Amino acid sequence: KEVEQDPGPLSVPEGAIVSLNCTYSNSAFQYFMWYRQYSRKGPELLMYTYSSGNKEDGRFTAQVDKSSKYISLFIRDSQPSDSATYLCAMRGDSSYKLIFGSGTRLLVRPDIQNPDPAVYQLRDSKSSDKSVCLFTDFDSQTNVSQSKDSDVYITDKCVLDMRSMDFKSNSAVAWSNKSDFACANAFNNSIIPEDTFFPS
Amino acid sequence: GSHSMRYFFTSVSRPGRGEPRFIAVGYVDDTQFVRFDSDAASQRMEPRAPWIEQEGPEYWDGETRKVKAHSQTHRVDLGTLRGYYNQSEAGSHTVQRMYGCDVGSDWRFLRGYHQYAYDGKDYIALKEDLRSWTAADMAAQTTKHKWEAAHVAEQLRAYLEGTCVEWLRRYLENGKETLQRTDAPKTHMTHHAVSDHEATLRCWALSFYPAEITLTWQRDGEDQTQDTELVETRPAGDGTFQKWAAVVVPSGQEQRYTCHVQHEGLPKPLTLRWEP
Amino acid sequence: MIQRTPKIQVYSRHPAENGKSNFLNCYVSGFHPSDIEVDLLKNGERIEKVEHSDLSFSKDWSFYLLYYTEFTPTEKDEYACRVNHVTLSQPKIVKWDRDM
Amino acid sequence: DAGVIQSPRHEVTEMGQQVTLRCKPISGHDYLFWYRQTMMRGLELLIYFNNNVPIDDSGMPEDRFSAKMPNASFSTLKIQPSEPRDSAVYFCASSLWEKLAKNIQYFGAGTRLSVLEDLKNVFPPEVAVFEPSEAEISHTQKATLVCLATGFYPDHVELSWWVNGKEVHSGVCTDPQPLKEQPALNDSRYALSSRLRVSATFWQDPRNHFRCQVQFYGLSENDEWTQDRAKPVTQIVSAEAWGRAD
Amino acid sequence: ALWGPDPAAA
Repeated sequence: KEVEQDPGPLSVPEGAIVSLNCTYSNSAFQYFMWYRQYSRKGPELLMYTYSSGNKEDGRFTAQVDKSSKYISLFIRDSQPSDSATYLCAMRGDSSYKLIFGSGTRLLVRPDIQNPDPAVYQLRDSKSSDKSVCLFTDFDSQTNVSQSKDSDVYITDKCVLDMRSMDFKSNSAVAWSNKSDFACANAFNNSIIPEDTFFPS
Repeated sequence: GSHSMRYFFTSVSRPGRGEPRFIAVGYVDDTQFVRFDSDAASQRMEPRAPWIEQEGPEYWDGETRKVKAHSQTHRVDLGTLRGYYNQSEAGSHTVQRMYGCDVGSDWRFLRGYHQYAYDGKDYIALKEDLRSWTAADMAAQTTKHKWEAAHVAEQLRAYLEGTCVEWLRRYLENGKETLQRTDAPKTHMTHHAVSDHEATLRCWALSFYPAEITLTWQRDGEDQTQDTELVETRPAGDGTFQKWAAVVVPSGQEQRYTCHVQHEGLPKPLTLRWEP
Repeated sequence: MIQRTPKIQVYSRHPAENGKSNFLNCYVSGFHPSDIEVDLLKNGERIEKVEHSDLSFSKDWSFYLLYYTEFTPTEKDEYACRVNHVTLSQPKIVKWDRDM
Repeated sequence: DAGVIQSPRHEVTEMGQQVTLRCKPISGHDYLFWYRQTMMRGLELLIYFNNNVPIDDSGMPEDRFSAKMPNASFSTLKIQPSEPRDSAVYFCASSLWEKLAKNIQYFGAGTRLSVLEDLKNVFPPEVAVFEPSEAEISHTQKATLVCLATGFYPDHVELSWWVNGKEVHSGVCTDPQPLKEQPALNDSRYALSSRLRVSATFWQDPRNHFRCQVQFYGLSENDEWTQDRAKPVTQIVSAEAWGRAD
Repeated sequence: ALWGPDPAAA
């Protein structure tokens, strides 16, 4: 009664086709479905199949090779909105008890046509000369990394979208209470392009 | 050459004492392999043929679980049906369900079925095509509509053409020694004097399998259907069956009568006359 | 509500020979409802340990059961079956005729 | 439009107590399912009912767990006594025979259960807002505000941007999950970040009010508190900044 | 094998 699925995370650029898949070792399974789960929210059924076959449902395609005990889900024209955790699930004809995979995290990177990578120092609203550093406008090809100093906090990239004006942008923030922390040091553990660092 | 797998379920309300009786049995052809009895301490689907004992714990927990689900549906049904027929809660009533599939000599799917009866009478049945239902009366029409809205035919149809056949194939492998065997009948005849002017000829057929057999009496080369007795094929209790047939003839005319038998077991159909 | 009377047959599993263990059978069939009372008799007395089959039914929905018990026939013992049903006004006794 | 209703959605509590999770299935449904999802193990079915009777409970832990449905429209999941190893997300689902044949289940919003060894580690967040850089302004004619909720524990938060007294979504990104300010430690406190980006012309307007709001889930009245600090109850902590063309 | 998980209610 075991189901195997790689956790990822797996990244693919907006518009590409991505394959997710699970494997199992109990011939008693004959119902196979895929759920989609967004962080801090519940699971939503996407595709369901019975025995072997290939099912199309718009952008999604579920497949099941009973010989190989191997199931797959294809997502065409990946959109950043498709980013989430995908779980497979299956059962036999004995119980409605579903068995799930550990899940594979998916992250479809967005298209940034006019990348303007820069690092800015943001002043605190009320509190005296408090600040934070904002890496931003870099393309999806760039991976942000944690800091080597444990007293330095850094967030992953986060896609911002201003639909009313057709414009999305990636951004990451870094901060510390240490007096050795400046925006010039921040992000040095990451591989950033050759972008802008204004002093004042 | 052709085989089958069938399940027979029986549920009887016992108005004056807790749960209703529920009995389930499984059969591959004329040989039984499983059973469940609501009034058995086990409360487990039990093996009834050596060739099925083989199956591991996953198989037994699955059937047990499934058959318990059967025992529940029926329990609910007795209430539902008591209402559709607007009957009192004082009397006992019986629901019976029977389903399974037949495969050919090639072992592929030939046909599937599912019959449901109430108080010993047809209630609703899955038609030949396995896509439609037949309602015996207006009460079942209610179940007929309900089931079509629940797309219940698809699930059975999937089961019959699929799973029951595939398990039927499996059982046919594990117990070949017994399931593909055929035993021709050990036939003989007896003569009992009556009236001192008339007499009874009984034709016997013993130790045979499957249970499908035929017996016919002929009089001077013509089928004697009246004045002839024939009892329902009976089980020996060891996997083989027994069946006989008698005719009442006037004395001195015993050579006019000839008993005939047909059975997969016998290479040639027999003919029996009284000799000594 | 329709009810069918049972059809009783008393017989032996194997050809009867005196002093060779066998099983005595009483096969009731074609009846409805399933509720039934069947007993095997030895010289009139009833036998305590008597096994019976799991209720089943034939194509016309009527039930059939088989009751049986180990026994070794002899020249000095007679056997019968006693069956009762709601369709019967009284219990019916059917002696085991070896020749039939 | 009245789906499965679980209750409560957030539960932060101290071990050694009876936690009660409730679920109301969709009126008409006669199958009810209880699932749990621990980040380190994925979805597990605990138990499921049919017409109110437990049909499959192999998923139930051998002891200290108890489910039940006294009626068609109410199921209970009781855990007594509470332990940390039980903290997770608990989902409920209801469904019908025609729907299950196609493996369709209606899921509830779930209940986040956090069980703590001690309540002295329970803290609310320090929300602060950072105004845009003039450098970003004249280099891209856009202004990004940043919000920062820090030092809270546990991680039951819900951050939201409020503009001119109304919530906004367009142009907002918040960290998917709060991060641990000290990942090595078990009781580590958490931090969360969010960004709101307006146009240069919009930030440069003294009338425009910007507020960052963080909903926190902590203690209730029934929980004691033998310390000088403030009672870290469920609350909203906010940061605000008035835009200025300046 | 039996039909399952369960049959439809009448």
